[PDB]
Amino acid sequence: FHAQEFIPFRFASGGGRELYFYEEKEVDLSDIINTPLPRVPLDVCLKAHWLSIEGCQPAIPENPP
Amino acid sequence: GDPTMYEEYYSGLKHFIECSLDCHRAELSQLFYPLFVHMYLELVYNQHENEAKSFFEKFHGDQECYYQDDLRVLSSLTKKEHMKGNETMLDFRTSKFVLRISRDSYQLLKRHLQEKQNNQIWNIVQEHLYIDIFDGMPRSKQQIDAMVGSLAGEAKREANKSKVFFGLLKQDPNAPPQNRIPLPELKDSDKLDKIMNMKETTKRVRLGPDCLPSICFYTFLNAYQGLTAVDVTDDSSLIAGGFADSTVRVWSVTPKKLRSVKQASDLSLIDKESDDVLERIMDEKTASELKILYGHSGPVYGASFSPDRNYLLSSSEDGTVRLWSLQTFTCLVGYKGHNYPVWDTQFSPYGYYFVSGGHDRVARLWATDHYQPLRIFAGHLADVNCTRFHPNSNYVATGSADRTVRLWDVLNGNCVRIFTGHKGPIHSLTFSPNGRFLATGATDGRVLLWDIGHGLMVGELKGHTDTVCSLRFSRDGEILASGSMDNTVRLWDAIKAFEDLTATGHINLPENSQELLLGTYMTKSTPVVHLHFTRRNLVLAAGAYS
Amino acid sequence: PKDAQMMAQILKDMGITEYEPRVINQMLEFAFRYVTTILDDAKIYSSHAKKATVDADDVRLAIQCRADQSFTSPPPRDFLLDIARQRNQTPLPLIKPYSGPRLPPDRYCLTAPNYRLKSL
Amino acid sequence: AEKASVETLTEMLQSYISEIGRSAKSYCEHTARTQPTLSDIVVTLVEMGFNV
Amino acid sequence: TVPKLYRSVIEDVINDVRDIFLDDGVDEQVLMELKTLWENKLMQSRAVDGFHSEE
Amino acid sequence: YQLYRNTTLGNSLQESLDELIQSQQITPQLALQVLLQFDKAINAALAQRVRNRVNFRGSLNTYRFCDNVWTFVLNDVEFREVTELIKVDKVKIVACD
Amino acid sequence: NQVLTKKKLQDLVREVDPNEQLDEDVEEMLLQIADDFIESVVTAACQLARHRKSSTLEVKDVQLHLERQWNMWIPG
Amino acid sequence: TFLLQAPLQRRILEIGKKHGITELHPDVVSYVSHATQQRLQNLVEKISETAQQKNFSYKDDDRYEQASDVRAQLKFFEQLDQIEKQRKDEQEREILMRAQLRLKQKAKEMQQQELAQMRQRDANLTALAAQRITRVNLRDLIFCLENERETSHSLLLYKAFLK
Amino acid sequence: TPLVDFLMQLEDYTPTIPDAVTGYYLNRAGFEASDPRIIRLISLAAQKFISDIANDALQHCKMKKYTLTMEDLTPALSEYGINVKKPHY
Repeated sequence: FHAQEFIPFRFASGGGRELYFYEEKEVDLSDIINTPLPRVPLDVCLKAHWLSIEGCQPAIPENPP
Repeated sequence: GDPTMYEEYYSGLKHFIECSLDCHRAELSQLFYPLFVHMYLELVYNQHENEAKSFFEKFHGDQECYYQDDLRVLSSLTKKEHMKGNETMLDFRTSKFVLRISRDSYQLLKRHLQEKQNNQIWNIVQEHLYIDIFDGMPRSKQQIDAMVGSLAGEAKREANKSKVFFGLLKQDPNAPPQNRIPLPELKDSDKLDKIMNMKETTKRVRLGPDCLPSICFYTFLNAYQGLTAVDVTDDSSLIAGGFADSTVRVWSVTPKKLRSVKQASDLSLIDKESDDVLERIMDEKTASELKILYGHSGPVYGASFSPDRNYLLSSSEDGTVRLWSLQTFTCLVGYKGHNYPVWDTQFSPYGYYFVSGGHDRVARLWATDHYQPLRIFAGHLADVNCTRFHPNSNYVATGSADRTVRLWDVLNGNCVRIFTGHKGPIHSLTFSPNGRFLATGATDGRVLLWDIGHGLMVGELKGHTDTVCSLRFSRDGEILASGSMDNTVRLWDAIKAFEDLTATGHINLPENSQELLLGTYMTKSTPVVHLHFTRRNLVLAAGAYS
Repeated sequence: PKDAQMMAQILKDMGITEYEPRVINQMLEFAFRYVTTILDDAKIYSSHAKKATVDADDVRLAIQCRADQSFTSPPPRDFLLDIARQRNQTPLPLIKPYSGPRLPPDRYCLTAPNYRLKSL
Repeated sequence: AEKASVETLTEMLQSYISEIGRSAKSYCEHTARTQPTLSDIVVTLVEMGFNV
Repeated sequence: TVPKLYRSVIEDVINDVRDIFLDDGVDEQVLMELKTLWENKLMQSRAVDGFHSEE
Repeated sequence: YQLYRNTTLGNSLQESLDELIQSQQITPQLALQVLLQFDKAINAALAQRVRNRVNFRGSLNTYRFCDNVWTFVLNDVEFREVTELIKVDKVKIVACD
Repeated sequence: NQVLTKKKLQDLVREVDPNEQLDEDVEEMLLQIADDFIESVVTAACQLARHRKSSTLEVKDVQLHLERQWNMWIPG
Repeated sequence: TFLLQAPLQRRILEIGKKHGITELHPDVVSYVSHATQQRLQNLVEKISETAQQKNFSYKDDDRYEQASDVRAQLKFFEQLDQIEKQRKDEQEREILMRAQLRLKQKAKEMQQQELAQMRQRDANLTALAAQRITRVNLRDLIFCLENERETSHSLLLYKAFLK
Repeated sequence: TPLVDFLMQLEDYTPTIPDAVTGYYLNRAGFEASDPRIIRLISLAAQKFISDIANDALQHCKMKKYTLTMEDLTPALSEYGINVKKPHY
């Protein structure tokens, strides 16, 4: 959608349109209400670990091995 | 100047250079790239679009491999009005390629151009190309490859001959002898900081090539808003995070929660004396291990602490630099000088001035007291990606996307050094604690070590694969730590790299990369965004695990 | 698709190896929005010149009158170097220096009593 | 309803909450404040043509 | 005979502090800014005429 | 004596070091060292830069002698030096030894 | 050469607010607004006259550029 | 605004030399004057509704409640920077000692201390001696430029950030 | 003042959009949840905008009910000055 007057929708985005090629192109309006909403994931936290102990990389689960 | 025959002028000089002897052939291959672009951009500016795309497809294939991202911006440019709004090829067409060549190879070049048989490619050379001549040996091909790659490349030696005060403040003859500004109005609380700083220096280990440091990675675990900026305070006490959801988040890493100071009603009742100085004002009702700062309308790209551990700085896509207090945990000032994304900011190491570089191809010098900047560093031809202060804060290094690093004097705003030799946009700069050296990293995975009193980039570290996004030297200067998008923290010997350190502008740098490696330290799917050195010489890194 | 497979070749010619699947869908949405505002203005310019066929000069007019307003650029180098030397040689007068929390004048800062409504 | 008509209208809904977010923050910070009052939104909604 | 003394003193002082500015790590441009800032305030006041003000 | 910083000459100078205070010469250090140089220079120039003498009269209001410096304030006082005739109804006189 | 005399601009403010004093940095840019705009109206209204193959600049050329690019709609 | 018809008619004709528009219609020089009026009246009304945005005092009303007064953080600055000045004075009291002979030196330095301070205070004194009229600042014009789609990314707003 | 008297009655009246979702898109733009009644007015002002379009697209569907289409949203937003686009892909 393109607004020629520009004022209700300025350069803020609406996140695009969730559309597909293999979509149904018609849904029932109570199917979208009755489905459960996805879980909001965990907020960002700061954990510290050790990449190197005096030159050697430890085999902790935060490291590749 | 017939356009119809630019594929006859360029292919004639291409035939002369490749038929030369091999000592002068590697040095005369430098003017393939600027003569290809200046002939192509002059075709598309005079609206010769049909015979410009045939000039491209003939001659863009015989270019160097490190120009591949430069030619694909030129393949899009076919019209005149496409180039009239690019502003990087508009400044490339008006500037002069510097093209440092030796006098032994320039005599063969001028004996092929002063004759009237060619007489038009010589006219393009003396119109669009500078030639800076040095008296010495012609450089090798793997030495020319080390110091080229920038538009307006290989700048003149007359730019790198100004006197630079690269010494530290308080003798130091190459540094302001008596002024030695020891921080604007060094306070008793700032003098109290250096008392506990030298207690940390007592436990500081000498790193060297034997006692390799321990790296403590501070990974951001969830981070589904993209982490774009990290900074750590000088004492390892706070860690800031700039994120793509337009937030700055301060974390305390010591076991001491982040407190705001009390409100003005609570401070007005605080009685005179009876201590009541720096602990009675801290509110315990507000005490978290995490404070979120809102107010940017865009992803926060720069993050910089002040050395007194107040005054967080942040810059973002919306074109503002913001000064967050760390005593009230609110925003104080919004510095609006750019209309464009400010890619980096940093406080001075004395904490009054700060420099911010943005998409508008300048870097501004601010002072936290004026709504307008003091110095505008406006010589780059692309985005100022990085902005770093010298340890004496008289000089500002600004890396950029046109593959040049430039030192700027804070007095007079003059560019005093131009460091070229990177193949991609510079994404990290750091200074040596001596002040004599400068390490720069870019998207080519190369860490180039530059001298500052000379300006010759003596060393080259080529271990990393992807964009080197974080560099730091040790607190002693013994080790340079490099972190890239290869998810590796490489450690380089920053003493054996500067052990040797003119009249020719180069030192014939070796392939010392294998000898200078001390470790590689692959990280679990985590790009190393920040590298920090604790005052007891412990490496801190922060990554946002993907 | 037809026009969506050409969009994956415009990105691959620009070296963009990795991209989201919604990137192609909204560059096509911008390319459709851009051509239905050139051609919409092209028949406005054709009706101004009173011709029943929208020919190539109408699209030449509608492109360069839309590119004069929509797609701007950063300021040029001769403009940036003039405001630099006007600023780098100007002595930037003076304000109030020592003020503990050192700051601009209070009408340029974000430090006001910052009121809110009484809950009742 | 049609499927493309629901993802259209919920895109105009997200773009509408994000526009009172950016503009009422801009109107309060123009008046040197950090958090917006009622008088900053009733001028924000006027500048979007809402008839509050 | 007064503007003369002032010029005389300004010249002597400026010349005599040059080395100090230099020893402190300063560009000669700053010195010239000083002279300009100095000369200008008198011209703005207009308590008497000066050679610098006329320029 | 940092006495002559209260002179047109001295203030114009400081206003210069204050434009540097905000842009380059942050606080004291450089600026202070320059002022120190100024003190020596102004003092030296005054004592040996020549001079011319005269004699005159006045009416008084206040006085202040401290740190060996006299500060007077005369009212309705006219002073004449050589040919020049002058009037004044309020003059402040600061005098060092 | 100046087309706006800086006093009739002050009467444009007195009609809106009998109480509105502009700044000298604002009046100097309110002139530059008119300066660049008179220039930008005629420079594209006289490509419309060249479009009609007519070298006379009738009022329909100036009126068309206001309605299509500026949305002003002042009648004849 | 109602632009003056005689200097405007010379103004249109000089820009017309660059395009070949040698004469102008007699209803145009009053149409551009009506077009310049509706340009500035649309801008005078726009800066008047933001010059009255600052003249709304919340503290007279008691439907509103105060939430965060940063400015009294200024009183905290007075307590702190002034406290720092007091410690600096303590440092000066330590300088006093260094600056029979010792006793004498204290008075010698006092001579060029308080008298010099008095001279400095006189220098400050001389330096110090040296209807709702809504006023539209350049901020109110800049605020109405970055919001509209035209002149949001323009060289006239970008230069206005430095004026 | 009616709108001040209206907002003081919003400690109750959960609106159609939740405040965890209206407050999410406000936090995305810097607007932080100081007062929860302030969120409910913004959630009400965004409901009324969408409801006024769906009530005017119904009048353009009765002339040609029971299905909202893009050719009903096209004349409904045309008086608003908003040209809606058909995906055509």
